[PDB]
Amino acid sequence: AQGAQQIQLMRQQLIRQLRTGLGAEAVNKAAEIVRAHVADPQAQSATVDRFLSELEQMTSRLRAASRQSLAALVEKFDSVAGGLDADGLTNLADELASVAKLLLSETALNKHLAEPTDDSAPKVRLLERLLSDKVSATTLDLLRTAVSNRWSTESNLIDAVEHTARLALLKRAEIAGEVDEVEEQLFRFGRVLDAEPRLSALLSDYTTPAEGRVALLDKALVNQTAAALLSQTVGLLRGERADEAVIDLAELAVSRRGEVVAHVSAAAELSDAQRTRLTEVLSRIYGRPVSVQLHVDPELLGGLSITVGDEVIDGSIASRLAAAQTGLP
Amino acid sequence: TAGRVVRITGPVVDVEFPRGSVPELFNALHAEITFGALAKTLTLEVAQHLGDSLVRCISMQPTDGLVRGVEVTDTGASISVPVGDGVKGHVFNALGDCLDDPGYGKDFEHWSIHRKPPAFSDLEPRTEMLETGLKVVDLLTPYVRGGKIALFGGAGVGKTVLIQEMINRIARNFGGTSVFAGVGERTREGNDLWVELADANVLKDTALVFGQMDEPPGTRMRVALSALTMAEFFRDEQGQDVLLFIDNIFRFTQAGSEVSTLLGRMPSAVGYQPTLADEMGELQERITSTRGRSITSMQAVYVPADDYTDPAPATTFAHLDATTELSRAVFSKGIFPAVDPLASSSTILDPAIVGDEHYRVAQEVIRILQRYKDLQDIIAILGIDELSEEDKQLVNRARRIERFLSQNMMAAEQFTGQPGSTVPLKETIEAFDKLTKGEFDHLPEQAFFLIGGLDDLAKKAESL
Amino acid sequence: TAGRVVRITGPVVDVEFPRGSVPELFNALHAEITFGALAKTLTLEVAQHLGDSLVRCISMQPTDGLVRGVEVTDTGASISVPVGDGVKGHVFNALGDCLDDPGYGKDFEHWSIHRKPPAFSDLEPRTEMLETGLKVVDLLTPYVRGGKIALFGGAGVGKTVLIQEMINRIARNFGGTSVFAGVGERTREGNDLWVELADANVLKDTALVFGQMDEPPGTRMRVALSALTMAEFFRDEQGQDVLLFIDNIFRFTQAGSEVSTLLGRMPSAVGYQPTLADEMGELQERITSTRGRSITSMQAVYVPADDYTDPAPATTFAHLDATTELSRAVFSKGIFPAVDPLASSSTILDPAIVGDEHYRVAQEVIRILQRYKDLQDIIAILGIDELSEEDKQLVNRARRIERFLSQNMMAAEQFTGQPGSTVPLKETIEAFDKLTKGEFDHLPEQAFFLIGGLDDLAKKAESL
Amino acid sequence: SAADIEGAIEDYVSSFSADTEREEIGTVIDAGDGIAHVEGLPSVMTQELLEFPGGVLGVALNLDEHSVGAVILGEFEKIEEGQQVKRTGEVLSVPVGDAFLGRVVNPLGQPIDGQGDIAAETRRALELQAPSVVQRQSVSEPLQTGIKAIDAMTPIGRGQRQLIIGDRKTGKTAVCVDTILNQREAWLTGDPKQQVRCVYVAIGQKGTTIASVKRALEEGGAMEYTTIVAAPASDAAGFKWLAPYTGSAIGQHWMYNGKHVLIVFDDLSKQADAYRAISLLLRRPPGREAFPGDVFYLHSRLLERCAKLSDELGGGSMTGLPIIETKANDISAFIPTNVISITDGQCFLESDLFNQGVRPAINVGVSVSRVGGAAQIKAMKEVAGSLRLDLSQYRELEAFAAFASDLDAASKAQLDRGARLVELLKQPQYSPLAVEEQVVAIFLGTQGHLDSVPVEDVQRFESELLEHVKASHSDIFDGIRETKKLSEEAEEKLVSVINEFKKGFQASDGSSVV
Amino acid sequence: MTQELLEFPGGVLGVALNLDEHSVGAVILGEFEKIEEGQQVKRTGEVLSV
Amino acid sequence: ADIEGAIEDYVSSFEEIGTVIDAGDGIAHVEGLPSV
Amino acid sequence: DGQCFLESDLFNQGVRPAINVGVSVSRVGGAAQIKAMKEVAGSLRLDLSQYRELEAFAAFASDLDAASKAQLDRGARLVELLKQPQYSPLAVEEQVVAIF
Amino acid sequence: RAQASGEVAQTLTQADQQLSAQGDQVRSGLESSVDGLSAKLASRILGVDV
Repeated sequence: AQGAQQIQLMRQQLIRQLRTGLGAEAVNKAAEIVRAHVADPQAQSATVDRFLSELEQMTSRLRAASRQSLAALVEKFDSVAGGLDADGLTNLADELASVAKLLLSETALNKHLAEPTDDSAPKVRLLERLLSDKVSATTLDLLRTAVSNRWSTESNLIDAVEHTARLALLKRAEIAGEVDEVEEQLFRFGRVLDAEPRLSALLSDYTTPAEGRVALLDKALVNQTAAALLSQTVGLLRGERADEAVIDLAELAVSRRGEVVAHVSAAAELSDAQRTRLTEVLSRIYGRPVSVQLHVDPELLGGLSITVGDEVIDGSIASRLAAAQTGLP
Repeated sequence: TAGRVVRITGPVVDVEFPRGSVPELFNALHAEITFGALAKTLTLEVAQHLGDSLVRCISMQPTDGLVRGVEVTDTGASISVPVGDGVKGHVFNALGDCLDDPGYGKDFEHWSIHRKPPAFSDLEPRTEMLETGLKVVDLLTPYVRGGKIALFGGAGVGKTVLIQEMINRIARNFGGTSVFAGVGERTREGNDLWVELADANVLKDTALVFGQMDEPPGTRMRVALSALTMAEFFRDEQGQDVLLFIDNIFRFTQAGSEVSTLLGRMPSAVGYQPTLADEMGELQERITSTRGRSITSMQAVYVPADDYTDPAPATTFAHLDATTELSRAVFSKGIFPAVDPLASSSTILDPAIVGDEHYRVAQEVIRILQRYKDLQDIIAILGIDELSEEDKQLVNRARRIERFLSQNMMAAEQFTGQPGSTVPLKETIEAFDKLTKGEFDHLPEQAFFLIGGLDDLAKKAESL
Repeated sequence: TAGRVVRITGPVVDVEFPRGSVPELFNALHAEITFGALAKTLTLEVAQHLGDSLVRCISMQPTDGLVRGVEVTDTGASISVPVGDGVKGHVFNALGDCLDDPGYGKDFEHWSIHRKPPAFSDLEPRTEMLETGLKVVDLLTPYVRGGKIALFGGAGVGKTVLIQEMINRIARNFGGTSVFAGVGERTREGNDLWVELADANVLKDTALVFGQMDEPPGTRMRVALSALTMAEFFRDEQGQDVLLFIDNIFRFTQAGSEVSTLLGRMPSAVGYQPTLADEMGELQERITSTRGRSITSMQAVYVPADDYTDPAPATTFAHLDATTELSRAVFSKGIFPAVDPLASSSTILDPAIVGDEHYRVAQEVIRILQRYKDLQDIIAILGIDELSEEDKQLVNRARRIERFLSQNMMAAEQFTGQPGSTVPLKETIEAFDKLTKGEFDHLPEQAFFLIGGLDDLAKKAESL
Repeated sequence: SAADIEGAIEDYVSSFSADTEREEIGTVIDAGDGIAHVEGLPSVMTQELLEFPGGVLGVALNLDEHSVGAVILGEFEKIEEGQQVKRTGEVLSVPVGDAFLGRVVNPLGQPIDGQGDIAAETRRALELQAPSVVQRQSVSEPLQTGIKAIDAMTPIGRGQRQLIIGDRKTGKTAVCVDTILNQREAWLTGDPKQQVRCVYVAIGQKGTTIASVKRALEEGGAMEYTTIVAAPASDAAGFKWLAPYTGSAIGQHWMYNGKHVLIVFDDLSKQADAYRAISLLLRRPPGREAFPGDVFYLHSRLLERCAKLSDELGGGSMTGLPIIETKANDISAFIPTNVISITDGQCFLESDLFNQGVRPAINVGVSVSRVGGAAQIKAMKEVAGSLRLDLSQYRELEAFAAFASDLDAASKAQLDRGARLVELLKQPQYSPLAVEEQVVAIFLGTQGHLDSVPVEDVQRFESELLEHVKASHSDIFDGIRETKKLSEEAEEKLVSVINEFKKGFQASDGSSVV
Repeated sequence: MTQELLEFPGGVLGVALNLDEHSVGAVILGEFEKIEEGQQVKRTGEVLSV
Repeated sequence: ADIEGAIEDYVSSFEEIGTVIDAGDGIAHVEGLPSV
Repeated sequence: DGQCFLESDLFNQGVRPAINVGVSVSRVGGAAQIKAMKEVAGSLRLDLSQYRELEAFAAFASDLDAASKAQLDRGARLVELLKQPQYSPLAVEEQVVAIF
Repeated sequence: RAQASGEVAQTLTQADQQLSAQGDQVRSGLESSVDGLSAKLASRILGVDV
């Protein structure tokens, strides 16, 4: 009886390994057939259209006190910008960066100035004696609220000043009409500093004198706003990855239009007739205006793949090939 | 508006709130788990405030399938349990939901399980002796009616056989009402007790609360407080005399040690929580007999690794009027109930309270067993005969006394098949008076094992 | 492309890398030391990823003279040893560099030391016995083909002679090979072993891997896996039977605990690594038979405090299948190989795996030698004349039995010139069956010393 | 062959459909020594089963504000910084169903035996709570273990937990493999109420031990109904931690369908040593013996799964035989006393008795069953009703009288009875006796029919008598099997046969018996 | 002051055992159940006294 | 490409002096000394 | 390579330099000795282990068998022979004769 | 047992010959089927006619 069951188990190994041979040959033959169909630009246009129509059928980095205080600070900046002009805004931004360098270097001062305290008038007094002669009054009027509010760590004051200086600089792009251009140049710098591991790691120089990184950007890397945003960011970089920080600049820059960014992957050259539909269905899916960062690549040939926030919708010949080969018996 | 989950660490859940909506300590917070076969409403108790409207909670159901960012609603009151005369007969989890039929008790008066213990003006010492009818307990460790009593022991020495014996000695004839707390003990024993109390017809006057082994440390500690909050209702509002059997009150401090390491408080000695004595105090003081109204607590206390120095046993040793220290050594001899006579103690063993003839005998017996234990280091090497004759006389009666502190219990019938015996206090004192005066030194040691009283000793001696 | 050192703390080095080039853990990385008096190609093994593209490494060599911001190059594979027949005759370090002739072996196939054990379906389902041909070993402590044998040695107690013997047995009986894992070998007795194996001319069929005590606990841990990766090449790719010596498997465990403490992991139990039974698993589960070929192992095992319950010996004895023990009380009688017949044991000595006749003969030899090891106190204090006719009739057999466990062996060919002898298992069983039944009592003890089986006993005995 | 082979892949291809539903992808931000921290995954459940690029799985334990502290299961060597991690959308769960019978699987419920993929009925979550004090009923029907000592003195009822605690190399595995082999006499009968099915969970055991068990179970035919879960000594602490839980989660799916299950855990000390490792890698501070405070909530949550269900829940059961290795018989150690306090008794195997050759080495007095005696069949309960007490009083009487010149005849009769009962209870490995043969073998000794037989022949005397009564007079064995009771008319018919056999028997030294 | 008595709003007292740069580590001498984040605390002006 | 030429220029741009930042109990921590 | 375990009881029992022979060991052994020292002292570890067994019988020296009584009284003299005053190191040419 | 073990070994050798011979034969038929199954899978992987 054990021999009889052992022969049936031997047959079971034969018919199973036969099916692995047939399955591997069938998926590899299918991969050749679909790659050859996929080669046509009409077939890719039908694949992205089929994907799009299928999809049509279908401060949070901060603790509570800091989140509330930053929301109030940005709400005051919206009032200060309501009377501002570009030749004032570029000065407000360079001056807010300059005090962010002071607070970052004089860590004793920052550890007192950030002190969470409801009776905040002494802290305003310290800022008043230290800054009132050094810098323009509109910066003091914004720093008064930055100090008088409550922060969850000593870092979160430097994070709020840096973010306010960045907002002040973005406002020049908004008033001048360059908002789309600076977005495109920030995604350009975001992708190139991701593809260039030598220069971006060297721009992460928070262990080195920052003026060397500022001079590097001036020589290597254009709209003067995008240059200024990069130079401000490397100055205040504090051990973040440079490419990842430039991506956080671009995410903030779209967030000032109320929208969010979806990165997109396609075979090549997704046409405007695709882009208007893709943005419209993404807008339905996520309930917001959107922008697409087109990261075209041949290794993900056929279909379309997209990522936004934490989710991905990922329909491509290469992803669906992995789904087909892994499902084999 | 309401709170949101922020962080999860097994049974500990950290949640934030709007700036003004922060809950108090010990509030019950509901949260939703919304996956598959484990979708459940989750009861959280608030243990700490961390700053910036964060509060750290303990979870009364397993947190598996909980998600960060789910809404958390503050009920604005502590965990509350049903109390009332209609609580007796039923079986509850820590949260006060009836296991037998979940719709029961939701219309009753509900009391918050967190309460201040009775103020010092209302406490008074209890000194009335409780007749149990076990020889070693009534003689050497006399239990206190309205006191706190404990059964310390290792693993598998018979702590729970003594609790289900004491249910048959006391709760069957006791004119009051019994509460049973299952704190971290076997679910199998909860079922074998529930079907026994039904067959004995005692169930009509007892409420059972169970927070057995299979439950997360939040409810495995909060079950003791829930069961006690039923007992405090029977004591205070119904004016009854109460029994409160807790088994096993070491699992209360153990579940406290688990949550403390997850709350991230620094570990104490041998990895217990700090506040081991304050958490144990907050339980053990509430279970007291105020002036007009008695509560006869009885508590099994596990002793881990048989280490009678361990901080949890050493902390609970202060709270007790009688302590019955069970021992692996006495268990290995088969001398059930396995009470170690020299370690066990009672506060009412004083001649002013038990009378001279009891106290004289209970010091002669302890002197003898003490002298035998202080000869044990020689006995182990040489055996008996190398002792002096005044010591050999003593050890021959000490070994008889030691075996005569054994008894055939009512609870032992499920293992030995023999019936159970009850020995009155007077026949207990007389027998040990005669033994210590030497009347029985001609009878063999095997004549004294597992036997109820003098008449049954005589019969067993004549069987040999 | 390459990485940079950014922290150094004794043997531990942290290396920063580019976002795409971060090595997978257990890669080997090369670093420079350029200070003239300490110039080195410093080898690092990747232990953890600290985040932010930073890797925690443990250094295989002293980190003295490392500079922050020196370049570190990833080799893209694990620590890899040379493997081939060409490693026979040579001595290596734990990194696969030769000590007798530097740059030897770099042309060979290199195998990564971190590779899984055999797949579950490749294992053999029954313990075949190893016929080593040693009378004492085959009878009293049968060894296991693909099992691990503990070897409790000592100072001068023939351990190095039994090693030279067991190398000759596997090389000349089985056509196999040996590998010697010198786990923390004292550099003196590592040289004394190298020159002794060379003088025996066994070195030509052995590969030595010395992880000397000079070295940080990185290599003293990895040397055991390096030697096992040479043995795994001989088992898998050549298809030879192998004998992997380890000396000392406690120093592997210890070096593992020192790397764990260097990595800042919280210690476990008596202060070992928490990973202990899993990384002892990674070494020991990999010593096994597959596809009709095997790696037998002899492991010299230290036992701290003489505590056989200490987690390091206890995790070691959870694996190994036989225990050989050597005794000065037997070596001083000239009873080479000096295996203690009574302290040694084997898990194969049961009548299921060995025949009933083998099990019966071994249990009777043990009984006779147990009686004699009890009577040796009377023999020494009162002299032989104090014993009865039945006890002297036993001692006559026992003296001859312990002599007949001695053997002329291929290690002793170096000194005596007489060839070493192999005794078949069946001849060994039949010889001790007749000897325990007294069939040679009329021969003197000198007739049984250093003799190659029963036909050879007749030859010595008639010539004496 | 070819028609079904081509059809199965044609149906697979026809079924294959787009997986385009969006999922959260996170990235590893830290890895080491068995754990990894993942950033992102804002919608991950606690104890979700994450997956990593090498096909490796992990459990999402510590969900922080901006990270998810996973434990890695399996080859954590394949995990590194920046690797994409994705949700499976399932809580920590394993496939379950009848298709696992005869398979060897890793703790994730993937086949390690090298045969085909398993046709699982459904998934079950490992952390689903045990049946409460109102769902259970009192243990009432027995597992026959087929060991004379255990079924006489420490009877295992269905839904009991019975701790096979001992030292290393003491036959703990050999008692459990004898228990699993014995059930084949019930598996051949097709009714799900006699028919027990088994799970054997190997935690941290040598692969050659698991292969030896797998082969001994094939020799006995137990692999028709046994599932092995294998977490061999090489596998990382994550697998050795889960191997008991997935063993119970395989079992629970049968228990709730109203089948009877036996789980063997071999060995829970190597799960405790693995959960200690995971806890200390996570830096959770140690308690006694360096175990974390919740090492009790490891074993208790695992063993409370084992129960007897009421008729309201289909009347199934699961019987848990956890093994523990002590060290030098320290039964008062921490992990031993945790599991002695959870389980319903222990079969303490003593290494001194095992080396003397008393096998199995059941150390009475310290061995006991606290549920047992309800489920033990009436005939066995009548014969064995004194045998526990008679052996404990023998052990003390011998430890005394071995160092006395002489003793009274009643004590000497009790000693010689005890020494013959010890020679009566021992038995060889892989020889499980049917209960109809066990009760007769214990009748011989307890009623004193061995008193004419010398201690050198007693095991042979019982071995020949139980074949004689299997060859003629078989209405004794058949009667005991078909009515569970050693009736008066079976007792007299047995004593009429034992005396005919005693005159037919001759010891190896001395005379014929009477 | 170090070891000053602090009045919490439930009448309950505590003692300032640690003094950090922006925070005071107070032990509560009484029923701590009434204590929660965000409520006022008054200094007594008095070193720990009875 | 140009990043490597810039990194070479940066490395060319970079006795050495440190300064004590902490001292206690027989230890002193020194900031700077990049080539120590 | 070896250990000369000094013990505080052997130091108080008068046995100075207090080396606990028979747990002290040298793994190098005989190779570290001149031939005259090997021939003279090789039996010394056997005589002092035999005395370390017989020393329990010091209370019964008349009853003990005479062939081992001549090992016990030898052993006591070999323990006295290994006592030595500090700052008096013997040249090898002297301690060969002393062990002889 | 020895007779049945010889029978089991003979059956195992007969199965090894039968399954090796069948395995080559079925793989030829399966190669033709593989072209048809691959073309069907090429439609399923694209989500359209091919």
